Amino acid sequence: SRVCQVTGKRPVTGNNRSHALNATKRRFLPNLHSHRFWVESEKRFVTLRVSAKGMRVIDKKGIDTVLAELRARGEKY
Amino acid sequence: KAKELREKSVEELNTELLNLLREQFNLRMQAASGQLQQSHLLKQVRRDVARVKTLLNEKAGA
Amino acid sequence: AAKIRRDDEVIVLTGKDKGKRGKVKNVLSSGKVIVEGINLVKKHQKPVPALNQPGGIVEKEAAIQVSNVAIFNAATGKADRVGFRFEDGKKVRFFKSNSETIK
Amino acid sequence: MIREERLLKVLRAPHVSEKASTAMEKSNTIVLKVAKDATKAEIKAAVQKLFEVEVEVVNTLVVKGKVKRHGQRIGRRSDWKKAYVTLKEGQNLD
Amino acid sequence: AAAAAAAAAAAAAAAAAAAAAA
Amino acid sequence: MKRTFQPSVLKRNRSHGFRARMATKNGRQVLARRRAKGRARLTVSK
RNA sequence: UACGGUGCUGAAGCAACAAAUGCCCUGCUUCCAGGAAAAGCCUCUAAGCAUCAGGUAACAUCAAAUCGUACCCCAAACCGA
RNA sequence: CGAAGGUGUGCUGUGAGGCAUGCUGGAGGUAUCAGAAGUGCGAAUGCUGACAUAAGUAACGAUAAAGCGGGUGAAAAGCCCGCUCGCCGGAAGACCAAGGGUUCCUGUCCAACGUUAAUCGGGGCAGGGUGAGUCGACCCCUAAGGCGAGGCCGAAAGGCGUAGUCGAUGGGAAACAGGUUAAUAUUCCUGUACUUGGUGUUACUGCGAAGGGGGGACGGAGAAGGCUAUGUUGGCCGGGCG
RNA sequence: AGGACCGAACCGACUAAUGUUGAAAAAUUAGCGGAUGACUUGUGGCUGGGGGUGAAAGGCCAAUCAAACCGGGAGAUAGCU
RNA sequence: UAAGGUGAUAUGAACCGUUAUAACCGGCGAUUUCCGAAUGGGGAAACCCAGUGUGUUUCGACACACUAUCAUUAACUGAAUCCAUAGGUUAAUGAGGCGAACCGGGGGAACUGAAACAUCUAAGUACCCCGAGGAAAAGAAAUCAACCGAGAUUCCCCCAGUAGCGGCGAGCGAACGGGGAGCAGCCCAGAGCCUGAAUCAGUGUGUGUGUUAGUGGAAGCGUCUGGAAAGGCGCGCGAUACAGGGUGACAGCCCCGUACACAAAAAUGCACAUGCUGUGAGCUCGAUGAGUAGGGCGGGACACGUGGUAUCCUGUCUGAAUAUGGGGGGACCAUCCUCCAAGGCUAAAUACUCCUGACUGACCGAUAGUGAACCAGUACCGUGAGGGAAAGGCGAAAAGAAC
Ligand SMILES: [Mg+2]
Ligand SMILES: [Mg+2]
Ligand SMILES: [Mg+2]
Ligand SMILES: [Mg+2]
Ligand SMILES: [Mg+2]
Ligand SMILES: [Mg+2]
Ligand SMILES: [Mg+2]
Ligand SMILES: [Mg+2]
Ligand SMILES: [Mg+2]
Ligand SMILES: [Mg+2]
Ligand SMILES: [Mg+2]
Ligand SMILES: [Mg+2]
Ligand SMILES: [Mg+2]
Ligand SMILES: [Mg+2]
Ligand SMILES: [Mg+2]
Ligand SMILES: [Mg+2]
Ligand SMILES: [Mg+2]
Ligand SMILES: [Mg+2]
Ligand SMILES: [Mg+2]
Ligand SMILES: [Mg+2]
Ligand SMILES: [Mg+2]
Ligand SMILES: [Mg+2]
Ligand SMILES: [Mg+2]
Ligand SMILES: [Mg+2]
Ligand SMILES: [Mg+2]
Ligand SMILES: [Mg+2]
Ligand SMILES: [Mg+2]
Ligand SMILES: [Mg+2]
Ligand SMILES: [Mg+2]
Ligand SMILES: [Mg+2]
Ligand SMILES: [Mg+2]
Ligand SMILES: [Mg+2]
Ligand SMILES: [Mg+2]
Ligand SMILES: [Mg+2]
Ligand SMILES: [Mg+2]
Ligand SMILES: [Mg+2]
Ligand SMILES: [Mg+2]
Ligand SMILES: [Mg+2]
Ligand SMILES: [Mg+2]
Ligand SMILES: [Mg+2]
Ligand SMILES: [Mg+2]
Ligand SMILES: [Mg+2]
Ligand SMILES: [Mg+2]
Ligand SMILES: [Mg+2]
Ligand SMILES: [Mg+2]
Ligand SMILES: [Mg+2]
Ligand SMILES: [Mg+2]
Ligand SMILES: [Mg+2]
Ligand SMILES: [Mg+2]
Ligand SMILES: [Mg+2]
Ligand SMILES: [Mg+2]
Ligand SMILES: [Mg+2]
Ligand SMILES: [Mg+2]
Ligand SMILES: [Mg+2]
Ligand SMILES: [Mg+2]
Ligand SMILES: [Mg+2]
Ligand SMILES: [Mg+2]
Ligand SMILES: [Mg+2]
Ligand SMILES: [Mg+2]
Ligand SMILES: [Mg+2]
Ligand SMILES: [Mg+2]
Ligand SMILES: [Mg+2]
Ligand SMILES: [Mg+2]
Ligand SMILES: [Mg+2]
Ligand SMILES: [Mg+2]
Ligand SMILES: [Mg+2]
Ligand SMILES: [Mg+2]
Ligand SMILES: [Mg+2]
Ligand SMILES: [Mg+2]
Ligand SMILES: [Mg+2]
Ligand SMILES: [Mg+2]
Ligand SMILES: [Mg+2]
Ligand SMILES: [Mg+2]
Ligand SMILES: [Mg+2]
Ligand SMILES: [Mg+2]
Ligand SMILES: [Mg+2]
Ligand SMILES: [Mg+2]
Ligand SMILES: [Mg+2]
Ligand SMILES: [Mg+2]
Ligand SMILES: [Mg+2]
Ligand SMILES: [Mg+2]
Repeated sequence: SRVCQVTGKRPVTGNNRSHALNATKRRFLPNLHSHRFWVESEKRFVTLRVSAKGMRVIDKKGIDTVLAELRARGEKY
Repeated sequence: KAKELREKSVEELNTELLNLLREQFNLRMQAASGQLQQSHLLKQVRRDVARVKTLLNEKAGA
Repeated sequence: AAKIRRDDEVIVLTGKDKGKRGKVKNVLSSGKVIVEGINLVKKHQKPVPALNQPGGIVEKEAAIQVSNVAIFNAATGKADRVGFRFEDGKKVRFFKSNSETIK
Repeated sequence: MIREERLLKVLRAPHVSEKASTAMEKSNTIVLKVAKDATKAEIKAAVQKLFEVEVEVVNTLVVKGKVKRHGQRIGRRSDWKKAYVTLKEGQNLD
Repeated sequence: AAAAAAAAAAAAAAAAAAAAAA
Repeated sequence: MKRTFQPSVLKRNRSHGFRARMATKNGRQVLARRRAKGRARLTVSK
């Protein structure tokens, strides 16, 4: 599923309007990419599927903080 | 009847029940014939099957 | 509970045979009683080849409701509704009018 | 070896017929009516230790019952396994 | 005994395009 | 003419039968409907 | 005899020719569009082995279920009311 | 001493309509003003249920085809028997397939069912009827696919898909000939054979496998060669001298 | 050797009469074409509706098809009857 | 509890008991083949086929028990690559599945309306999907007003179809404020100090408090009609009972029943107290929830549709402040007022009867009423989803009409 392993950024739905203001049923897709993350406190590479906001929250909130929180919330790496 | 059969063994009932089954099966084999002119013998023998077979579980493992 | 007992001697309030007593033969399903000598009616019968019957107009005794009969009183010469006391702890039937136990 | 408790339930009745009244004498065979969970073990050990007689070999089938109509509503009689039991040379039931 | 009361055949709209008036 | 229906139980009872309508999802949304009326002939097992 | 049946007896039982769309044939020839798998079986070995076990060479065995089996089947019995 | 409902009569208001009453009917109706309405049938090619209409008309489901004697009976054109006569015979014959669920067999029974009558029936009713180490299914093994933990992917359900485990119409053990009942029988019976599993002993002492290989193992056409199932004729045997 | 010929079973549906509340809601009769192949067929697995499949006819997808059928918003709505 | 039983159409055969172990009713149990989440593998549901540790064995074969699957906690084992690592093998509680309405989320339309129709409405309605409880949600102020204040959430009545939005058309629709029902506030982002301390959440127990069977319960007799009095016609009686139910037609006094009075060995709810099982109120204070607030970018929820748009939510790149700040007070600014966001907990009031009991009702009385008063979600019809019938009246008891 297109679900970010960090943010919880689930896809939502809007209506693509127009210059004549029409209405359809679009989707918005979160910005997922696979990635590998170095860890020294475990000394390995951890794989992850992560949003583009996640790949900048991971350089502020500490890598091992999220890597410990994901053991607790219920979504394994 | 069970207030009389309550004071018997663990293993004497495991000959009593087989004797009742032997005569019950005799009654079932005479139930082929148009001679067994007792109706309630079969049902009361089924009730004596019932009381004995429930005292069996009421003693053996209770 | 059914205050009209089995072997009691009851009398008939109304019907084709009012006034006359009887010694109750039995009672059927939902209270209907068969007075031995009152509810009398002819019945026809085809002769049957089972149990050796020759056929005839057998007069058997019919049924009647509880609300037609009542227990006859030996003392006052009429009927009486029946009530229940608890004498000695025993639930025992006893008469309403004249206040004295029957058995 | 089948225990006596299971053994004693396996029969209902012998079965009267014209083919029983031919297989009794002209081929010396008997016609049981057994319960539906009976195999050739549960009749080969069951003719023996219930009449204290012997047996040659056993055979069975599964008779499927007819369709009856009591009143105007349909009815289906219970099926019942019919067992043919051949008795050895020198045998005779009670 | 008794019996039923049948009805409602696929009556094929009772006609072809017979009356070719053109 | 060969009619609308030439029977074959060997496929009828696996393309309509009880375990077939229990294997999918919305077969459990037909077996969840036939009990509302309470069908005594529940499905096409004989 | 139950005049429907059945019980009890019983000779000859050979040859030749003809002959397949049935067998060998799952073969042969020959052509191109180039014509299943796996198991039962045949067989060889390591992880394992022990003078054991298992192995086929014998034979007395003991066993080998459960279910289908009636009936019609190009039809008066299936599908077409 | 006769309530609601039906029925006939007899009056009566300008009307929808009431009052009275003979008859059927065998337990409820209901003043008088008032209140609330699923409140009034000629339709609606309305909808159910009944009876008419054509009408005692068409038609009786092949142009293979019936006639007669005897019996059963209250009954015979069909039902049983018996003799002719027709007709199929690569079907309209026999056994089975996928299918159907007592239709098979006797004992009855005629109301309804058979485009008639009915003793008859695939009709009702009562009883009787299927037998296996070998035939088949189940089972050992796979094809096309299906399911499919994981895993990958998808708003969620789910979607394909790996190992697997499912999947006949095909691949793998076996056997036949005769007799029998009103019905089954390669299954029952005498007859004589065959296989496949664990056993105990007899001598023999390399078995070992989720692995290795040979096999199972395969298309279409024609062409012959020897052959039998069967068929014909003779020889024979039995009957007959038309 | 043959999408070779004549002609069976099998398919197929060209012509004509009959049959059209018929025997049959597409057939009988008598003639007809293919008939070792792009065949036909048994049984079984696969293809889902704005989709399938189609020697492609807008034909077929359970006797219904220029969007199958079964419930539902449905008391869609109808300025017309 | 008890003088009659063995369910019914449906009688009969053959039986059992009378001082309470006949039956009947209630509470707890033991039974509970097979299919079904099916859970040993599989499988056209009701069948087919096994593996393992263990008890008999007339060594033929039996009887019992267990084995899915993930999640979770592990114990142990465990390779590419040595210590370590994915994966593997066992245990144990949890969970799966079903079920009507009701609630909360994640997706999401159309004929119709505007007399056409796209923006709009129809509407977050039908319908699917997830998840949970008997209630759910929401929640204890970065909320409104207006210099005076109020004081969480929900729900009902108003304000009001107003002020607004809108091809300014169709139509939609507030809020501030006021009456109510009903009230309970807390806690972690944290150290210490009372340290085991108020409370709190299960345990069992006593008392009531019901629920699950039960028991008594008033009083009336004679005449005429007729099949029959329960009727009319006399004379009474009872009434903390004159509501209904049936009895050969209208019954307070015939009969079950009510008003009333009582009742439990066992189970069990709903409370106070209880010995506990486990968790902890009280003071000094510090410290105030960063990829967040707002904005660039579209968007959908606010009555609020591009509008002159505040507020909140977020897919996308951005992005600070930190008691001196920061948000809001319907662009925006200054003043003033008021409030501490980026974390949790939490009852009733409200919504709902598949199912349970009791009553009523200007509700139906067989073409009605639920599709069904009768054996109906059955027969019949469709491969299937699904649709869907018709069908009560003898009489007082069958007294069913022998010969
Ligand atoms: Mg829209
Ligand atoms: Mg009483
Ligand atoms: Mg009475
Ligand atoms: Mg299918
Ligand atoms: Mg046969
Ligand atoms: Mg035919
Ligand atoms: Mg037809
Ligand atoms: Mg009338
Ligand atoms: Mg009148
Ligand atoms: Mg009258
Ligand atoms: Mg009357
Ligand atoms: Mg009345
Ligand atoms: Mg009206
Ligand atoms: Mg009319
Ligand atoms: Mg009119
Ligand atoms: Mg009309
Ligand atoms: Mg009409
Ligand atoms: Mg007519
Ligand atoms: Mg006429
Ligand atoms: Mg005419
Ligand atoms: Mg004419
Ligand atoms: Mg004519
Ligand atoms: Mg004809
Ligand atoms: Mg004819
Ligand atoms: Mg004749
Ligand atoms: Mg004839
Ligand atoms: Mg003849
Ligand atoms: Mg001929
Ligand atoms: Mg034939
Ligand atoms: Mg039958
Ligand atoms: Mg027959
Ligand atoms: Mg006839
Ligand atoms: Mg006649
Ligand atoms: Mg016959
Ligand atoms: Mg018959
Ligand atoms: Mg058999
Ligand atoms: Mg045999
Ligand atoms: Mg596959
Ligand atoms: Mg799949
Ligand atoms: Mg999975
Ligand atoms: Mg397999
Ligand atoms: Mg096969
Ligand atoms: Mg095979
Ligand atoms: Mg075989
Ligand atoms: Mg036969
Ligand atoms: Mg090999
Ligand atoms: Mg070939
Ligand atoms: Mg030969
Ligand atoms: Mg020969
Ligand atoms: Mg001559
Ligand atoms: Mg064609
Ligand atoms: Mg043509
Ligand atoms: Mg032709
Ligand atoms: Mg040709
Ligand atoms: Mg040709
Ligand atoms: Mg065209
Ligand atoms: Mg079509
Ligand atoms: Mg469509
Ligand atoms: Mg459409
Ligand atoms: Mg709607
Ligand atoms: Mg409409
Ligand atoms: Mg009973
Ligand atoms: Mg299972
Ligand atoms: Mg298997
Ligand atoms: Mg399964
Ligand atoms: Mg629109
Ligand atoms: Mg439109
Ligand atoms: Mg419009
Ligand atoms: Mg809450
Ligand atoms: Mg203030
Ligand atoms: Mg009383
Ligand atoms: Mg935070
Ligand atoms: Mg803001
Ligand atoms: Mg933001
Ligand atoms: Mg903004
Ligand atoms: Mg914006
Ligand atoms: Mg904060
Ligand atoms: Mg908060
Ligand atoms: Mg009526
Ligand atoms: Mg109705
Ligand atoms: Mg059907």
